[PDB]
Amino acid sequence: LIGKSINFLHQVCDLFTDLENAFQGKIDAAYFETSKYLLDVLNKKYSLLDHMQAMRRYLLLGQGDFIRHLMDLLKPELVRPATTLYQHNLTGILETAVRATNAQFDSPEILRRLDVRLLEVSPGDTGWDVFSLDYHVDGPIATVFTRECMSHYLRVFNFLWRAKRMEYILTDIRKGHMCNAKLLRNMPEFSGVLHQCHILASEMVHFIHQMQYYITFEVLECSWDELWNKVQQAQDLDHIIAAHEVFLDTIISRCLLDSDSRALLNQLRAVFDQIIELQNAQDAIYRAALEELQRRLQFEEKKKQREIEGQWGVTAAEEEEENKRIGEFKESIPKMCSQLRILTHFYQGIVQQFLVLLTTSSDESLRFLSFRLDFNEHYKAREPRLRVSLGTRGRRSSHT
Amino acid sequence: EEKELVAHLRSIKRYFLMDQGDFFVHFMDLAEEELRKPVEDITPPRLEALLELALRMSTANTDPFKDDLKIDLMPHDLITQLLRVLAIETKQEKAMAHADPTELALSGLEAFSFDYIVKWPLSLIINRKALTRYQMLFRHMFYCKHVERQLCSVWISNKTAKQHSLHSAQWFAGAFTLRQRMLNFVQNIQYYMMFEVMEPTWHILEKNLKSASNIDDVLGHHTGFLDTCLKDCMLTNPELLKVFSKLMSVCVMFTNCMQKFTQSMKLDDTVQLVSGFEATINKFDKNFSAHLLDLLARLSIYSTSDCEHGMASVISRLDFNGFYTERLER
Amino acid sequence: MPREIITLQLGQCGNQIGFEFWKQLCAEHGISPEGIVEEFATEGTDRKDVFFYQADDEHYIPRAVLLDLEPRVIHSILNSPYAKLYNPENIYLSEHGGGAGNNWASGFSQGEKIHEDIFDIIDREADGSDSLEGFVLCHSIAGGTGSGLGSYLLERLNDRYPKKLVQTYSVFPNQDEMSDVVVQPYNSLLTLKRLTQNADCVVVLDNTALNRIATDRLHIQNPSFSQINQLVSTIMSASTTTLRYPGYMNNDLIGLIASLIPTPRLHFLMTGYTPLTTDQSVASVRKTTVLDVMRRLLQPKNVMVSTGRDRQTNHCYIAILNIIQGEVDPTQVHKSLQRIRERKLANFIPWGPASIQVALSRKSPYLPSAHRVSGLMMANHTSISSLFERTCRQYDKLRKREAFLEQFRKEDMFKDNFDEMDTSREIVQQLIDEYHAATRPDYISWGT
Amino acid sequence: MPREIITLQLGQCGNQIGFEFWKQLCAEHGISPEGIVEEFATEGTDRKDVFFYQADDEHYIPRAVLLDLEPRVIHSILNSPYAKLYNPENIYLSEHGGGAGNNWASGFSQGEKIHEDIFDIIDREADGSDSLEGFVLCHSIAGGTGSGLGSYLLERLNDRYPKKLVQTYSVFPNQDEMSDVVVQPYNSLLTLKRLTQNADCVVVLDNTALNRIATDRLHIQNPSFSQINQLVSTIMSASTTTLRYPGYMNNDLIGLIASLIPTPRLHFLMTGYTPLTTDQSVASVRKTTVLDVMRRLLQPKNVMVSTGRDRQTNHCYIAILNIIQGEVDPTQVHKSLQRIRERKLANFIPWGPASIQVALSRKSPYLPSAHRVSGLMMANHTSISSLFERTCRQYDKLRKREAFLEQFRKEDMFKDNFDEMDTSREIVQQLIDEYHAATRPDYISWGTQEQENLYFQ
Repeated sequence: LIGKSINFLHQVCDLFTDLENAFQGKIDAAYFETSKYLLDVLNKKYSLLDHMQAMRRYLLLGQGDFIRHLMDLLKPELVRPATTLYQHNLTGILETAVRATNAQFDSPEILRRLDVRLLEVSPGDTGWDVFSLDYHVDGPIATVFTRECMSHYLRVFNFLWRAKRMEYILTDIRKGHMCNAKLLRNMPEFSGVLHQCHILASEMVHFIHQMQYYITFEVLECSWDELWNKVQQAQDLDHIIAAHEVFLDTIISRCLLDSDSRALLNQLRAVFDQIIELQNAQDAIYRAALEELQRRLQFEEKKKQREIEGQWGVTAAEEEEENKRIGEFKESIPKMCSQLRILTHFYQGIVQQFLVLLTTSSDESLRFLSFRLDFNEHYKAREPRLRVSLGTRGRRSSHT
Repeated sequence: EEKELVAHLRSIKRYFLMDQGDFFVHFMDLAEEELRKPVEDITPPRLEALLELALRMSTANTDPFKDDLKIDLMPHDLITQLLRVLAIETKQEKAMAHADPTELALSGLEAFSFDYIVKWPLSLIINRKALTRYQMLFRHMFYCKHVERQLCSVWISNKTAKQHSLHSAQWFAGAFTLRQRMLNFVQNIQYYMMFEVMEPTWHILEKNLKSASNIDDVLGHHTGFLDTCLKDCMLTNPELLKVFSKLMSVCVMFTNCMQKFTQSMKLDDTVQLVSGFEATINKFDKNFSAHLLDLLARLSIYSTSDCEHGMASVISRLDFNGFYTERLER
Repeated sequence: MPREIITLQLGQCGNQIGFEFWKQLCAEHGISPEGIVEEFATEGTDRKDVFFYQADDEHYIPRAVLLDLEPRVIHSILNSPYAKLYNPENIYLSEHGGGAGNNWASGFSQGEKIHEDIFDIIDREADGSDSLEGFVLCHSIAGGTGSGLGSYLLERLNDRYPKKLVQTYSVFPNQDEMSDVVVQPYNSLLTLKRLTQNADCVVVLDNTALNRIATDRLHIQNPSFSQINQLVSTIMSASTTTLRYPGYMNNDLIGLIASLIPTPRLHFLMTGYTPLTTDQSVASVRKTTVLDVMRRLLQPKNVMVSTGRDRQTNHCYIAILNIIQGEVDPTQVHKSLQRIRERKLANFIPWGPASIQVALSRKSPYLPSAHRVSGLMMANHTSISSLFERTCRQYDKLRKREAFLEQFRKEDMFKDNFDEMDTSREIVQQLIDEYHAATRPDYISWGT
Repeated sequence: MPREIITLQLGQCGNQIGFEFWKQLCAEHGISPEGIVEEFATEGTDRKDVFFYQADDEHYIPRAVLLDLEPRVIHSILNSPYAKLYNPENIYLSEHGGGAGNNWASGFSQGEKIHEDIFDIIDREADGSDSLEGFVLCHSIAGGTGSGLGSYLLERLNDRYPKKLVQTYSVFPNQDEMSDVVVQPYNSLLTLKRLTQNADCVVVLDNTALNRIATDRLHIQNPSFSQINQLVSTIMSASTTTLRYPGYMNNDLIGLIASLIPTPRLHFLMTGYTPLTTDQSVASVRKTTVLDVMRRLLQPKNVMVSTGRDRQTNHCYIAILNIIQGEVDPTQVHKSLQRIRERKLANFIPWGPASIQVALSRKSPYLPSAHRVSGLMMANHTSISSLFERTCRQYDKLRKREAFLEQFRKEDMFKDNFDEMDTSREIVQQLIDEYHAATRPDYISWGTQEQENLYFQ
């Protein structure tokens, strides 16, 4: 162990009576001292704790304001086909969100390591499928933040970013619907379409935001804090490496980024995709409702203005066209409401099945995702697994 | 020091030996709602959470090993749990370990017991047999407290009868007396558990742990402590424990009948329903009194054999008005 | 959760007694007069929620309601150290400030006028209580305000929690002394009526008995009204200890009174305490023995109920529970039982199961015990009927004379007649008769 | 980019409440009263950009517009330590200093008179925001100026930012204190109207519950209006903490209100907080148990919202967003919401997935918390309409009696008729119907005139 620690420092940072024991304790003491010195050298030369803090802030979503701002800025961009995304442009958007959020207050050495990575852009891909945070690990810190650990951190970052992007898309849809209700107050027949869009977007936002909360806090943030504490408590470089690897594996498993949670990750991704579909449908419905409301408001304003000018407020041809437009708007509003209800029901079914899988998942973060997705027990009413998991295990351990 | 034997023993006394009587009262008050459910519908984890919350809100929080103390919901009733504990030292231990949980729907209040997590080397002393005996004693005392709580519930329902005219409350009088007899039985069982079982067993455990000379001596002292706690909680005598469990069940049925009769009297055919409920409560009270009288008779025999004035004082505590003395003699 | 007790304070005397009771409960639970838990109260084994409610996440407020028909007492409470103990919404002061004029009926009418405030207080205390058992009303029976308002409070507690047990420590007026309050016998009857109808167990606190205990046991030659109120608070504490100090048994008020109250009508309890000491007499830690405790508790001079020495009637306890704390020798207990039997110092009920429940608890570090070993007895004893029967007879004697009714005729409840006084006297007589029956095997048929 | 929130300060009382809210937000984010980040405020983990905008790389300026018809409060703000936090160009004070005379219509006319300055401030704050979420209107419902000006600000924010979320902190009047403002019900009705029609989320803070808590818990015989208003501001802050304190979820105002506002019309939210403690009661560390906490939370004396007993609507939760402040584990918040569901403290829509969203955020190290554990619930519950419906009915009762209308008749909005009061009552009725619809599967059609006409028959 001593020689291994020395090699890591170099490359990365009674004898007459009982000969067998006379040097054993001395060898062990020298080993301990050498390993501690190697770990201290690795820390001082490779800024292992600073790299771990950068990983926590970016790849573990510890800089929650930064992740929020990135997702909010990406929502109008990430809805576009990824084939139109420029990696330089995505990095610039990330930098702009940093400058617009508390991420600007991070140290330049940390902020320079937090970046936007664009995956290979395919047609039809959204930003949620290709956006990830990354954390570059090198030198002695790369012994703790191994390529596997860095891949797990990037997986958690991308998952949280996609979920937050979908949440913010649905929140923008619902915000548009709610705000336009004030505009559409003069078009009450269209108000219901906006409300349906708001409801569907609210369900999708709730699902995506609960998944993101579980991944970023219960898995990513907690595992990052555990990694940092273990590294600060590490006695040798190998102990730091093992503790960071275990932390990264725990984060991957609870964020569903490990190999064993791959089915859970796929189900969560399908839930996120259905949430994004619901968000997009709600945004389209709300856009149509707001356009109809604006046309009705403009028509009413023109009528009032012509009446004030002493002209016949609307011509019989213009009045018939206005009545036809209002009729078509009212007939589309029940149709928009039905479409939004269908989208909401599909999304809710997918979310319920994802929550059931999460509640049955071995990862605790997935059970917390299920509990958040069913905080009012809507999914728990729909997914039996969320009701059973908390009830079933506590009864068995009380019988011994 | 390393295995915190004294801290574990104090935690076990607070939780498993019911030395922290306020903790057990709080836990049963919290868990009573769950205990009203059928045993199959009772969530053991909810009773465990209520136990841990009573422990943290009571002086059991002062035990440094209290966080190693866990709540265990016994799969069997107090009589069956006691019989299993009595079988532990017998060749029937394997049969009682494999014994199916007692089909009698134990209330969560009556099924509630503590377990204690012992680290090595103290796990040599707090063996599985000692933990099982502590769990049996805990379950027995918890069942007594459940019966007390049921009698108290009947009493609360009967308090409204004081506003009714004597003539209108007459049919409640039998139910009120049955509830009173059930409450007296449950309270005397609790008094036994508290002043003859819990406090003496905790003091014996602490003294034996203080007098241990070696880890095998510590194991012997812990086993003696557990056996004393089981014996004084009536868990070592299967006939006494069976009689106590039957008496508590009859008391609970009497209390429910009395509560129904007092509710009808408060509402007041209602008088006829109240009188029928009172008669049923009186019959349950009779059965409970019979089992209590058999227990008292056995206690009297034991006090008479050894000339132990202490046991006569215990009997005088349990039978201060002599109600159970004549029934035991009968 | 603890079995919370709501304290109803009626009139000047009742409010003083309630304030001293809440002070004593706070001292036993280590609650400051401001509602803050004292640093010395490290024994978290006490049930503070029994006597205090949480007003907010940090402030514990005593469950006390201050009700008066005269503003002087309410202002004195709000000017007392306990001003922050009581919920300000639980303080009802009559705008007219005229009091009840020492008229029970006027006090009752004022209670009716303050009904809303009192029941709001009771509901607020119940909602602040996780497992509210019921209300305990502390009042004096000799005045006008404390009696009528106390009966009103008892009625409203019965109305709001009709399925919950209500135990009361109801101090009945002394019937052998000529009260300067000519309507006191009516007031005493109304208080005994309310204890009979709305309480499940009534501990009778005879101010004559309090004075006797102060003289013979506390060595107080002239017990002050404050000392009488503190004796009444001590009696209430002893009767409520099983509700306020949770243990293995008797953890709820209904559980406590169930063993004591065989029938709903035979709910008149007598109390006894030993050793009884005045606050000034803390100096001498008397080595009180179990025999001395039991004898003084059974002695009418030390009993907080003044029963006459009837030589013809074997007055008896329906049930007694003694919680004894401290060093007790089994041989001393045996000698005590021998001496008690030889002297026949206690008669027990013949008609039902009764026993001494024993819960072992640590003592409060915050409450100084004047005795190395102390014990409280709560008992239902037929000798309390002698107080209630005498109060009823005095009530009938006053009502038949229309004595002091002119002060009551000022209030609407008594403007046309005094029928409420006669009904109160009849209820107190029925309570006395039922309590006396509970000493006899025929208590099963009492009230038939 | 962060979701910026524009603060609209209306009238004397509303502007004072807004100023104190901005002071509290600055303290929680470590912003000095002048808008400069303190040298000690090195923990850049707070989201100042939610409620404040940066004027330069170092100076954070509140996105606040101060509008009053009486100069006293605006001058007191400009004479306060927070004078430099607000843009001086965003402070409109009526030269006459006379206020609105406790007339809602006068307050609305004053808002119309200060329309240009307020909307210029809001537009300037929005343009400095890369992804502005919306405007937050701070006003009082009891006065004259703050209610009308607040309604005007809400209307103009809805008109200008039709795709942006609008959250409101709407202070409901204290019902236990006799208000000297006899026309307060008209102001309250107009404010509830504007929150229902032009806000996307309204956290209702009923001053009556604050007064009840002050009486029972603070031992205050006569709770002043100021203490109730400060409790209401604390409740609004706790409900908005997840927007103002970024975390894993609900880190933006649009994200915060999306989970809280199920339908665009059913945007009337009720709040609950536990444990509630007064700042003064820090002295006694109560060993509160989980059972005691849960029991106190269900007590109306400890709930920071006084919801009326609506007898007509089977109120249910439309949507719930939980803003948790302090050390909060998202899994613990989720378990808490789950436990709330088990107790059925909120009924959710049956036609789609709905839940209490839980965001875990770190607490500010600079703000001492009097409570070891605190939590805010924001919920949209139709029973909150009972406060707004009652305010509307009282407004109609005053207008039909022309009570205190002489102050309103001075303003053009009420010179000829009281149509603004009737429109406020109609908007509150539509809000009630939509909130009732949001309890129903038909919430997809909530706020459509056919449902308002079907719930009013």
